Amino acid sequence: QPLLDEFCRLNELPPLILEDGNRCQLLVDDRFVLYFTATEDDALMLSVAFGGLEKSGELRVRGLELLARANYQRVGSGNLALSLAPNGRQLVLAGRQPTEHLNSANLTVWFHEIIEQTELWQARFAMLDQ
Amino acid sequence: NTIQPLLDEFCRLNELPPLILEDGNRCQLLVDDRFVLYFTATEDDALMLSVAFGGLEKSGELRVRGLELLARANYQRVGSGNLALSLAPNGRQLVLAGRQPTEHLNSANLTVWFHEIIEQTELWQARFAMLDQ
Amino acid sequence: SPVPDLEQFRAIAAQKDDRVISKRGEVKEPSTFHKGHKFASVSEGVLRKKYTKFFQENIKTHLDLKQALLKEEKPETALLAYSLVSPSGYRGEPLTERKILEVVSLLDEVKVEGDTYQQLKNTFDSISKDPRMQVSLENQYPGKMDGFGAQLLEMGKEKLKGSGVNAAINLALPGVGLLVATGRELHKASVNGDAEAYHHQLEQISQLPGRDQRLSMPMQQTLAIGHAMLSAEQGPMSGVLPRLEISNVKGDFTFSMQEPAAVRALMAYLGPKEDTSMSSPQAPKEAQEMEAARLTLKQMLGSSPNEHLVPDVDMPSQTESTANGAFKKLLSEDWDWLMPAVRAMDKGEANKINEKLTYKLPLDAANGRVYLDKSPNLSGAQLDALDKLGSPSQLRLMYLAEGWI
Repeated sequence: QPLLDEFCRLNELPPLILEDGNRCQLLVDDRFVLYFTATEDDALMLSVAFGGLEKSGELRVRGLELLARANYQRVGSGNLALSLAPNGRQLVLAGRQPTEHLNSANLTVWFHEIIEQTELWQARFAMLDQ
Repeated sequence: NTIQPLLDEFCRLNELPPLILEDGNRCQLLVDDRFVLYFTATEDDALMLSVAFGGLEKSGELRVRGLELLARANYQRVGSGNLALSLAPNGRQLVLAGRQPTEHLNSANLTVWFHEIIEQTELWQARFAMLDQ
Repeated sequence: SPVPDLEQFRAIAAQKDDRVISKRGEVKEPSTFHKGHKFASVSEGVLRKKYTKFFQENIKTHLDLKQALLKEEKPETALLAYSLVSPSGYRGEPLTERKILEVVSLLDEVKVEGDTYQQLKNTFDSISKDPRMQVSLENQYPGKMDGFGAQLLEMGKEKLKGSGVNAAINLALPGVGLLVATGRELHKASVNGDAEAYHHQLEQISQLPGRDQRLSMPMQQTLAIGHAMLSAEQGPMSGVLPRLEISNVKGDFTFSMQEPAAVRALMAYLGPKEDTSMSSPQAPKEAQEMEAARLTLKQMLGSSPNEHLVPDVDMPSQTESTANGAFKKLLSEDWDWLMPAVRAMDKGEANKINEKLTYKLPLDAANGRVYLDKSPNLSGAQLDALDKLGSPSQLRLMYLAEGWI
């Protein structure tokens, strides 16, 4: 369960100790918070909130339209998906993978992919205004 | 033709009619005489379970209601987490779809997946057919 | 002296809320200073350290923007444009591409003529002290200052003895009480898809002769598309409006007129008729200042001191309610009828609205010309109610486009 220690030691990443509810967090480029949560189903769910949606108006509708059709494509491995938080404004990108098929070199591929995809959706949702 | 042995055992294990890929790509299954489940053998060695159901309105408060439902639907997903609700390219039909690499799949975990997409389809379909209750 | 000049701020200016920082002579997004990604582990020591680290550059970036402005323009011009971001900047709030776009757009306006925006800012500074405006913001901003106006109502001379402002406060406590109750408590994202297209017509109406564009068009643009049209992306000029700098018992806040909720809060706060208690010469000089500044913006949007506008049922005078329904009839039946009807009323020719707005479609005929016409078919009672309105206030038309009356 703390097998990530090879993954962080592999890529020079600060420690990941899952405490007080087996949750561990990482900070990406001072802007995003990555969440390494352990499913009770022997899976590793990566989730990162990456921005906000407009509270009202046509800007919210255009973002709502963008969110619904975005999950139709394969956005990412581990069935990565776009979602809106219960607060009604935070955009959440989350996906999960079973730990048994998760070593360290494959984590790095899944780790960079969520980062690269998190960057892309932060930009497209901030580029709605046109 | 790669998941075909897995599909064969999965069908035999669940007393299901045989699912044969029509030239090694896609095949469909009529579930409970109610909706159709699609087995898509993509090119990148994965299995895609996908259901298409219902339909949002062309515009108006009801469409935005379904959009709000679509946005919240994929947050902290239950069970496997190998499913995602989305809107079809036609802008109306809803799609419940997930994909897994074939290496991750055995006959046992496929049966668990197959049962979740069914119970999720019946749930979301009823939920979206009763938007304005 | 590795300070970025104004051109590097103009380059990053965009209608986006992405944080930028000034560092090593350039200003851009913090991630773009390094080719790779950088990572950190959260913990009680680092989040308090990371926050101090962010707070310290938001201020440094604001001051580098201020320094860049001061180098390129006269200090009076540069500091007027910088005032938009100064109070929020001092609190560690982040400088974003939209704020820079606002500041740079504002600077391009006050460069040529600064008296217009200086009038607006002084007016906005006065209404920022008004509790009525402040509770109105609370209505549009759930979470920011809940219970400010309500728990403000339980006060008197013992709690607030003062003839500098606390005399002005007490005089507004009735208006506060009316203003907290009215509305949906949040109002609403009252749009039908057409409410975006309605505010497009108000834009044209704002450009009619004798009608204000400096205040109304940025407000109408924000309600339609979510933000105003800024200069760098009378007349609308820069499209930048002053900030609502709110300081009260609940905290220190800054509200951008580019936020729809802020426009709606100002809108409701400008509706009611002149509160003669605060406008009284015998009244506290502060109360005089807040009410006079409120009637100034109200009059800018065509709303006379006599005009009383409150969100109701979708109270208005008998001629008002019939006029509002005539406006709704024009809006729902055609796309280009409201503007010519408002124009006819502006000229006192409201009785000619039916014939003026008539569309004539010639058929093929003989012995003369046969036409097919479409007319608004406003009843005689509706034409009279419109004529009784004189020049309809842009504020009332703005209330209608939002579905408030």
